[PDB]
Amino acid sequence: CPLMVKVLDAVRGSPAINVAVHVFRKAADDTWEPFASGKTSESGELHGLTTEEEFVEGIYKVEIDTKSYWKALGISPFHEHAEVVFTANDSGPRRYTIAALLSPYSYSTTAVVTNP
Amino acid sequence: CPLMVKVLDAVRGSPAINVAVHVFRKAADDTWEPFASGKTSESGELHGLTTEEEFVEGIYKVEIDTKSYWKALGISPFHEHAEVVFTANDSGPRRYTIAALLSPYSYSTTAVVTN
Amino acid sequence: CPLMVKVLDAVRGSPAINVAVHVFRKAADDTWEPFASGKTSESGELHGLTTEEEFVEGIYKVEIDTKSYWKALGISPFHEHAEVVFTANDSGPRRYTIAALLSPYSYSTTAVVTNP
Amino acid sequence: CPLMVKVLDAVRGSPAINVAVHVFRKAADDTWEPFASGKTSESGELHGLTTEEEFVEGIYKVEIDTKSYWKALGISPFHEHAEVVFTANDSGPRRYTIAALLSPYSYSTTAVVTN
Ligand SMILES: O=c1cc(-c2ccc(O)cc2)oc2cc(O)cc(O)c12
Ligand SMILES: O=c1cc(-c2ccc(O)cc2)oc2cc(O)cc(O)c12
Repeated sequence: CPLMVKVLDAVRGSPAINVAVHVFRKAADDTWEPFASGKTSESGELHGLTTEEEFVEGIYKVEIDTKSYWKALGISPFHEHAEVVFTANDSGPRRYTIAALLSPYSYSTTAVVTNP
Repeated sequence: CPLMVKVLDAVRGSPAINVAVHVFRKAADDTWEPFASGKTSESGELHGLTTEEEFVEGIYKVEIDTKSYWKALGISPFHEHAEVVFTANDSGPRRYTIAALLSPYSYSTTAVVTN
Repeated sequence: CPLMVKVLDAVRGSPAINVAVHVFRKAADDTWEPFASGKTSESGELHGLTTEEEFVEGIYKVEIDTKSYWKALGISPFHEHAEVVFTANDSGPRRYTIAALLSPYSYSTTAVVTNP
Repeated sequence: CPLMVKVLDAVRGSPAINVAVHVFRKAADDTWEPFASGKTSESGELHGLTTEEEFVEGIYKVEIDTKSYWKALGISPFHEHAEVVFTANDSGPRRYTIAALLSPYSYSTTAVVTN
């Protein structure tokens, strides 16, 4: 699959499990349209969001619901969510891994982009 | 200075200078409305965005134009920008520093909330 | 395997390939003794460093040769290496993933620690 | 101030205060020898470690006692410490800030090298 999301908890040193993830694609009229969504699994990974056919060129937004994650663990975090916005498939189809590393007052995001 | 933004460059090991920063506040119709903006100085810092009277509780977005920065350096970037979204709450501490550390395919952001 | 190392390049958005990794274990006399070593593969991962039998409790050091990596890419980086030092297996055997995310003047390291 | 260390806490969103920091210089027999040390202030900063005359080219280690910090907060940490090792070179810029951002199972360190 062309798009995968992986989330890690920097406080517990574990995958961040059951984290909600919403993906949007920028429409011709410049609005964000719902593209796909899901929950991270026991391994902190979210697979199967889309397909090579559906994941065309465009600007995508991946919004990770970090706030609900921390609140379920009893922590009141700083951020409302982590939001990753990028142009995809601009030089042909690629595989994208979006990784986020979460702490209550900080997060980091990296993309690993490989060929098919 | 209730809100300061600081940007660092992980490739060159330097302040990220002349980086455009826009700040928005969530309006009651769920739309982002522009609030403040500027460009980081030679020290990679952006001071004077707002004041204590203006910076009321609310949900705020800080959008950092990382793509233009990397473009000025001739390095292909992954992200369109870095967007930091948070609720400002009064009972907590009085000053917010939003720090971001930039790489072409990665960024990290941290809030340092004091006083 | 109980210990795995994963290295990512934050400039190219790719796994960091052929990165040298040296693992040491603190001896009774407080010196660092050579424990294991290897190179990251095409996926930026290094598997097979040790075994459940050999990976006993102790203080371990994982030294990642980031400087040779950047220099081979034409970059003169800040750090000599990235060095991760931790107590392992103190409450029984665990699986450790040591991940490092590399930029020329910055790096981050995280541990994902799971049960067998 | 040729060398400054700054430490931030990613769990609390605050300067990491009272954190012990030791600095070593590689000696010709490959051994680390103590050079300077201190504890971070209320702003999470450690100033005055060395001087321009003393801080000659060499290989240096900055060891940050992150484990004691997390222990004082009652949070189980993964690392024994954070160890930042670098070559100081004169032709480059004149001032080094070693910044570290701490979480219990993760840290990041960046060098900001200016003037
Ligand atoms: O030099 C600084 C570095 C950082 C920083 C920014 C991002 C990181 O991942 C780690 C540290 O934050 C800061 C926050 C401040 O309020 C002031 C700083 O100098 C810094
Ligand atoms: O792609 C990955 C990226 C990371 C990672 C490493 C460092 C960061 O600051 C953020 C994410 O950890 C990982 C850990 C794994 O076990 C597997 C991964 O693919 C990743």
